Amino acid sequence: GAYKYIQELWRKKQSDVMRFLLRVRCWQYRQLSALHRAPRPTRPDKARRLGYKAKQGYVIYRIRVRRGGRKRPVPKGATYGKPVHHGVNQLKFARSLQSVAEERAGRHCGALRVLNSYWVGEDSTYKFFEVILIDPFHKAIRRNPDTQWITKPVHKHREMRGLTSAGRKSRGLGKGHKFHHTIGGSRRAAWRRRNTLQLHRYR
Amino acid sequence: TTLVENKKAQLVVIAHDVDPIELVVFLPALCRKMGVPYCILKGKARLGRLVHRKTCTTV
Amino acid sequence: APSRNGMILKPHFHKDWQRRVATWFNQPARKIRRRKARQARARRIAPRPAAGPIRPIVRCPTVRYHTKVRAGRGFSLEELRVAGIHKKVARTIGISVDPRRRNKS
Amino acid sequence: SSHKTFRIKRFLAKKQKQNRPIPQWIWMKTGNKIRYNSKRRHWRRTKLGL
Amino acid sequence: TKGTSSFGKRRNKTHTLCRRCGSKAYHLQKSTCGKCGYPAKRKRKYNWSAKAKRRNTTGTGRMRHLKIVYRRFRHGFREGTTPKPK
Amino acid sequence: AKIKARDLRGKKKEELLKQLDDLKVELSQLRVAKVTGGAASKLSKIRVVRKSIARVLTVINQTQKENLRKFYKGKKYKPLDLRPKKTRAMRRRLNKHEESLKTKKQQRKERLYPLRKYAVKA
Amino acid sequence: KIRTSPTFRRPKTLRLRRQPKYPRKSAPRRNKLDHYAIIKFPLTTESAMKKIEDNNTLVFIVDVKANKHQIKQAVKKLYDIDVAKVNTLIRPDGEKKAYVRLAPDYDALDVANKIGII
RNA sequence: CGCGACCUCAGAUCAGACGUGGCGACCCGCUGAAUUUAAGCAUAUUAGUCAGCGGAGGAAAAGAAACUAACCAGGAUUCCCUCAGUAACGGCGAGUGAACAGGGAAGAGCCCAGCGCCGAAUCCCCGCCCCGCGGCGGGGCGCGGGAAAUGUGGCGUACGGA
Ligand SMILES: [Mg+2]
Ligand SMILES: [Mg+2]
Ligand SMILES: [Mg+2]
Ligand SMILES: [Mg+2]
Ligand SMILES: [Mg+2]
Ligand SMILES: [Mg+2]
Ligand SMILES: [Mg+2]
Ligand SMILES: [Mg+2]
Ligand SMILES: [Mg+2]
Ligand SMILES: [Mg+2]
Ligand SMILES: [Mg+2]
Ligand SMILES: [Mg+2]
Ligand SMILES: [Mg+2]
Ligand SMILES: [Mg+2]
Ligand SMILES: [Mg+2]
Ligand SMILES: [Mg+2]
Ligand SMILES: [Mg+2]
Ligand SMILES: [Mg+2]
Ligand SMILES: [Mg+2]
Ligand SMILES: [Mg+2]
Ligand SMILES: [Mg+2]
Ligand SMILES: [Mg+2]
Ligand SMILES: [Mg+2]
Ligand SMILES: [Mg+2]
Ligand SMILES: [Mg+2]
Ligand SMILES: [Mg+2]
Ligand SMILES: [Zn+2]
Repeated sequence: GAYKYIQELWRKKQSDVMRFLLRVRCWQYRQLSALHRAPRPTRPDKARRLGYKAKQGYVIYRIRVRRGGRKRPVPKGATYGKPVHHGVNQLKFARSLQSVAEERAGRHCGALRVLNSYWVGEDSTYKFFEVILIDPFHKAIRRNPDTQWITKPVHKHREMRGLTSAGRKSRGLGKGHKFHHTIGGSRRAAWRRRNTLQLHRYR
Repeated sequence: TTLVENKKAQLVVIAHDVDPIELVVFLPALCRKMGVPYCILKGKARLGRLVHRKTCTTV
Repeated sequence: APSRNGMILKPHFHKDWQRRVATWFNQPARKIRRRKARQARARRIAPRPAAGPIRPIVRCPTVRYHTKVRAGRGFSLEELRVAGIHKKVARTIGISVDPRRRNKS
Repeated sequence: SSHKTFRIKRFLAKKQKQNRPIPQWIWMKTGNKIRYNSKRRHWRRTKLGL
Repeated sequence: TKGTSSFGKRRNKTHTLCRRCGSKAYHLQKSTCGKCGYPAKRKRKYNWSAKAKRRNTTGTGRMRHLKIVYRRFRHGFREGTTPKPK
Repeated sequence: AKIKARDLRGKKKEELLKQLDDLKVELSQLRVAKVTGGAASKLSKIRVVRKSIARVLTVINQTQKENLRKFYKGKKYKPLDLRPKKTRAMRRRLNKHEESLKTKKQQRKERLYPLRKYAVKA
Repeated sequence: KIRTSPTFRRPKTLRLRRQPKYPRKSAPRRNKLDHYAIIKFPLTTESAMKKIEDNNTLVFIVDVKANKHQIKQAVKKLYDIDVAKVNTLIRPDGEKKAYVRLAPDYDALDVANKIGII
């Protein structure tokens, strides 16, 4: 199969061939707008292993995100408080740029549901992501038993509640001693369990 | 590509303008090492007109 | 302020502990609900054991407890195939299976 | 103002209708606690908002 | 002139009645409602005023559709059929 | 006399409309009597006339929409009014067929390994 | 062909007409503001009596939604009388008082006796 | 020059659909203080808390090890008792502070991509016939129209598999 060969091609990003491709594609994406439908995935193998199928109801949106950190949206200086909170410049955002990308893509395309997303290019000021979206009402989707899980109401707006891969990579959840601070549902659930008095009837 | 790497192919026609080139960029070298003759043809549209579909990358 | 001889204590009551206090006034109700559900399950599976599938003998891990045995997760694949039951048939006839557990000895 | 608008005129119409007193035959029902209309309004004391 | 004689110049109004909530809080030059933010799609509502949340909420008005929804849920949203004819 | 909605079901739409018109004329005369100052008899009968209006109109509407549903009974696309008005979530819900149809792989698994009914001696 | 203007402008495409596969709503809405609900009852005050005796007019009160054309059509149908003109005003109570002046060849007093107000 | 494919990209009151807003006790994701304590105060505490923004369901989230351990070893997730005010953190000051093992409640596991083999063996829509119908589905017929080789369906997924 050619998908394996494409996989090592895309893992050899510093090669002159892939570097030329990435430069040209980045220039074209920069010339385009910030949020536009792609006709088809740029990386078919990566889309397939992220869950994309060549069926009616799967669309791909190519989207652009501005690069860098996050400065505190406070007037000119004036972070009124103790000196531990005077910083405004070198702050960093808790979610990833990929998460922000798929979040705003799913916000714009409100009737579709986000599956996943992947990296297609970047330069000094933008990053470019392709987001897979599924129409949960097209019958080729609703009649397929292995993909009608996403048509349930509980999976509405995955990317905003942080249930896709990009959002999950930032909630600090996982097995073992490295992830003690998230036992239970999440960080907030762990905190709520730990900071709660259990007053039995007999104490 | 699986036929070529099994050496079950006798010649390979590759369209010249696949819009990600990466899907075929590796194929001439693979064809050379397997010793399968390959040619590059103008037009994925007219190449996929051979089959009864809109487009085809290689035959 | 400290007084004559006594113990110096550290109460963890400096957060807002009163906005989240879990009382247990519904403990008898929860027990009754649990046992009613248990009886409903026991009589929906008519002739099958109430406690569920059989489970294997297990040693406790640490040095503090490695002299006692208890019930495990499921029967391992190696012992299951030694006994001659099939992987997909054990749990349909009532045998717990877990493919994660080794067999050292 | 003599130069009203339609919404304002309807508003004034409704409150003008509301500003009447209570009929006498209600004071004679079985379970009657009402002795006079307490939601009256005089054009010079209470100024209607707006 | 700070008080009584300056109270006499108050003769033109800054607020009028708005179309969503009917309160006299629609600023005319801002063209927005100070109570519900009418031009905005979403209702203006804050958690630092429990009284303001209580003054207009779901249980306050007429429940024209919602109480019928309750009465129908108690029977399971029957449709099409009618009780057995006499 | 006492117009009632049981002997009105079998009638025809044209005399239904004519009777409605007659009742409306009578109601208008009764309102004229009310405003000019009339008898308590007429002032009482205006309510009866209004309710006669209401039930005649109800019969007309019921028969019309019933025939309309009978017309659209078989067709695939029918007006939203004739479509079932359950809750929005229940209309968005998966239908009875596709919530039941299943994949070949695990239906094969079900037929190869059905769940058994057993018991264990004490 | 050639381009004589330096501006590209959007070409004129073809826009089809609605050919709906089913009506959105099943039935047309019944006309609720008809000739019977459009005029409610005539005033019988001293001013109305003086107007009908002198100016050969009639005085009705109607709902606020009626036009002068609608009012005169309704008067013509219900009372089979020709109408010269209509003057309307929204009364501070809320209804719409309508002064309907008839054609000279009819008599307002006779029509009033026929209707029943006098 | 014209004609014809394909690729990108427009315009439609085109045919059929879908989202918006509300509530918000419980939940998920960001943002996020200062009163206060330290007998002053700046790190620390208050506190990942109030306020702010977004998003659901009848629960949500989590979940079948890139785990715990160092034993004669256990075996998805979630909750309770204990571990434990402990290891650890901390102007080592004030203060903060888990996890494993053990006992219970419940108990359920699975699917892809990829590697391959099957003549795309796959799916959607329109028109017609019969049946069913207030969850729009079943059968048949169309040298009917599309999607799809830039990959649909069947087998198959680390416990190995063909
Ligand atoms: Mg943060
Ligand atoms: Mg990471
Ligand atoms: Mg003392
Ligand atoms: Mg005054
Ligand atoms: Mg002003
Ligand atoms: Mg809001
Ligand atoms: Mg499969
Ligand atoms: Mg249309
Ligand atoms: Mg912070
Ligand atoms: Mg202090
Ligand atoms: Mg002090
Ligand atoms: Mg101080
Ligand atoms: Mg300080
Ligand atoms: Mg803190
Ligand atoms: Mg809050
Ligand atoms: Mg919402
Ligand atoms: Mg709900
Ligand atoms: Mg869930
Ligand atoms: Mg999940
Ligand atoms: Mg695994
Ligand atoms: Mg554990
Ligand atoms: Mg102790
Ligand atoms: Mg803390
Ligand atoms: Mg434990
Ligand atoms: Mg048990
Ligand atoms: Mg495949
Ligand atoms: Zn308002």
